[PDB]
Amino acid sequence: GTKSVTRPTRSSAEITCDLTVINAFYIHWYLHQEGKAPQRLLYYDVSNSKDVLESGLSPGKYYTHTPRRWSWILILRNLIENDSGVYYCATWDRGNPKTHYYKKLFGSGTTLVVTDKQLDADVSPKPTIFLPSIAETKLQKAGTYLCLLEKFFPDVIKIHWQEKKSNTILGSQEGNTMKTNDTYMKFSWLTVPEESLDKEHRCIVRHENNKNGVDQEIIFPPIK
Amino acid sequence: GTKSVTRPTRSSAEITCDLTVINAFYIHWYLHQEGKAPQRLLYYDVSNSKDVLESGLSPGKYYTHTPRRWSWILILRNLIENDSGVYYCATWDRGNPKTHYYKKLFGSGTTLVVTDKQLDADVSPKPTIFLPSIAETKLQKAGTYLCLLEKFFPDVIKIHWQEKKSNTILGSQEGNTMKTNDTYMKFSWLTVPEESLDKEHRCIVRHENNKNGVDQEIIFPP
Amino acid sequence: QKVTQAQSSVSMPVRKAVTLNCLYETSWWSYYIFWYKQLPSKEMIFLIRQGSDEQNAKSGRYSVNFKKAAKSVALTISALQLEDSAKYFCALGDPGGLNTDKLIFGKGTRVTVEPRSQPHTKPSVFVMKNGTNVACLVKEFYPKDIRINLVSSKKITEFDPAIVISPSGKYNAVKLGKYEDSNSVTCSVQHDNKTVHSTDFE
Amino acid sequence: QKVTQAQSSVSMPVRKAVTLNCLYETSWWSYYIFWYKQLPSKEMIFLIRQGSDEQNAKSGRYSVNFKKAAKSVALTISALQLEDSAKYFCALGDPGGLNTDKLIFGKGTRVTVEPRSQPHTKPSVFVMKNGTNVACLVKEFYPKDIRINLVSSKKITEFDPAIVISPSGKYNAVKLGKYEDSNSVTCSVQHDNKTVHSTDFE
Repeated sequence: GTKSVTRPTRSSAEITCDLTVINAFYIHWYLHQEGKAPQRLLYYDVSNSKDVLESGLSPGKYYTHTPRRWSWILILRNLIENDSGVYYCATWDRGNPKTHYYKKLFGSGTTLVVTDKQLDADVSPKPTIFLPSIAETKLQKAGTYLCLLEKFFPDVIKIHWQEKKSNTILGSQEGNTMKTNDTYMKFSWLTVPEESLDKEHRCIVRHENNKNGVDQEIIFPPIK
Repeated sequence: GTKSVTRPTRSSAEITCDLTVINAFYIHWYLHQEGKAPQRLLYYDVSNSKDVLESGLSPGKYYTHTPRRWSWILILRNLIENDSGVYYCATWDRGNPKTHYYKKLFGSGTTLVVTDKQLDADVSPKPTIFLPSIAETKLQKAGTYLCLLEKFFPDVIKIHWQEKKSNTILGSQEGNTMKTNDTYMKFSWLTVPEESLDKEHRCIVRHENNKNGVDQEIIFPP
Repeated sequence: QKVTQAQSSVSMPVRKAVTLNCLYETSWWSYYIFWYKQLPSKEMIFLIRQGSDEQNAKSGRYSVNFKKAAKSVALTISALQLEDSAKYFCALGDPGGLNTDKLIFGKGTRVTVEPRSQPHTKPSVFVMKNGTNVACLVKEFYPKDIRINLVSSKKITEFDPAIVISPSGKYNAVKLGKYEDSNSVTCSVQHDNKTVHSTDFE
Repeated sequence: QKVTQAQSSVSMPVRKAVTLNCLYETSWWSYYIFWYKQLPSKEMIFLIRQGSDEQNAKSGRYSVNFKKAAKSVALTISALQLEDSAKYFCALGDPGGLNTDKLIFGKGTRVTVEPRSQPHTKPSVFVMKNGTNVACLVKEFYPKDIRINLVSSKKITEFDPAIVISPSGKYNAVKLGKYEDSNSVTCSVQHDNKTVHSTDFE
């Protein structure tokens, strides 16, 4: 599950990469910016513990830190606005499909946003519940309800629909993130069949700036 | 309140700073080895974010990390047996006692031990309780009673006595750490006046390999 | 070296086949060809490998032909699927034989899969509200060229609803907004040269 | 530069004064001298500063005698206490006038403070036990020299005394050990040319 790291200027950030490699020998780092291409940036050898920069990169900008066995991290220093993008993590493994040819397996990515404003404190998403119209259930015996989120930063977000009983996420419909006065807003909706009108159903969001670091919980009362 | 960090060879370690300074320009680090002198290893420039090593010290060995504002850590690479000692933090400030003369202030110190054996798993201080003899109480109208801890590695440890009602530390007496076949052991004792013979008392130990990393609390019946 | 991907957006109907172009200028003797895949959650998946002296690659629905003269590689998917909409990449292994190498990537050719022909269907219009903001839901319609106007006195903000594809086969839409006179607001929907209101459903 | 501390341990009793020696060699025109102090829990505490052109330092119970010609500095502690037992260091500020200089450290002279002279007193011998291992607690006694012993048919392990100063002013002691038959184990103590048993305190 992709994440998001947000930091100001003249500061440092930590990017963690989550592969599960046993007989690891090398760990290559990358970067994929918008409109550009994914390009390698350095790499690191497990046995000798040394950083091998690329041509043109100033020393003292990228560090790899191992905090326990088979655990790796990349640390960035002196952040400028050109640092932002998506960062990966690779090793040559043969491999996840267990084949004979060395193919570079990739991580999952992390978005880094370098800001300068730090204006408003609470930039956590603010829910709003739209109660379905009972007239809709009269014709086709189906209810549709809309979940609206507003005032969040950055634009990385997640939406799920639960039923409070099982760990199965219901298939639903999704909008599009739209920018409203330097902050984003989004919504999604789900349809309930007639057979589950009396059952309660749930919707959770996953955002970097959630309160207490835990997923926000939205509880929808059953339709009467 | 010195801590301790225990790691094997061919691995890395972190030493956490302890000072709280907000107008800080440079951050220096020191090392104190056994029988030798304390010597500075490097220092750090806050604004430009640069390390300045010392002569004979290979690059790619000490990295200073800052995870948030006014928070610093030292990371050490490729540990060898000659790395063990006590590490400090220091800055030039004028100062703690509201002085006028620039004088360096030191942190708290952290002991690092580098091992090779990794023999045992249960290496936390195990308790054993000593109840006072019936003779002692009757003649002298006082009680003195003992706590014994043993089989812990490393040898850094603390001990306090509490009375379960007040947040005041009692004044007990302390032995010495004695090596017992690649482990360590230690005991302490406290005297109790008769007026508190009915009361309850505690003994708490701060050791690195405590279970879940929390202080042990030992309850002795009245 | 250099890798080129000229296309920037493609769209093909369901159950057809596509083809993407990759031209590479190299100066080595042995190399390997890799095609990749990225989902909109920023996740990179290995797709297929060609090889230098190997025959034409074929792994399931993925078929690759190789031209060693002009150094051109073409990627073709046999059967399309709605979840196949993802950027595809061309990666050059130099030399592709050690564990200390690197890769060079193209720029990416995004594909989009659109639903096939379906009969015309009448939109059903509903309205729900909360507080000040109101939104009128629009059920299935086909064409996708539906313009919705909300009749009211004081306007605050408008938004573009949706072009979302439902899994039955017909698109859906949800238009948001807020109005000062939130007591009763309806929206007018016109599709296939006919206009359907919202109040006629009750 | 170089800093020398010749001594390695001293011993003074209470309410007395001690003096420690430090010799240095340097080639600067101005410098500063610092005296530090380390507790057994590893804490460094600033004590006093000398200075190149400053007169003799005098700050509470710490005073410094400065020898400019011979490059010698000595620290005097006036009235000792029981909490003054710690290592002391001599540090050279090189040159110690900016925000980027360092310090050169000596090796440290440990001091120890012993209790004042008091008339003799008789130990009281008690024994406590648990399971197998049994200790014998020896209550307040004077002077320190003592030879306590646990007499039993069998023994397994045995440890040294833990003679420790008590807040009263007279030492206490604890000796441990584990015995196969701990039911009948008693402590015999020979102090001040006379013997005290534990069975005469029942």
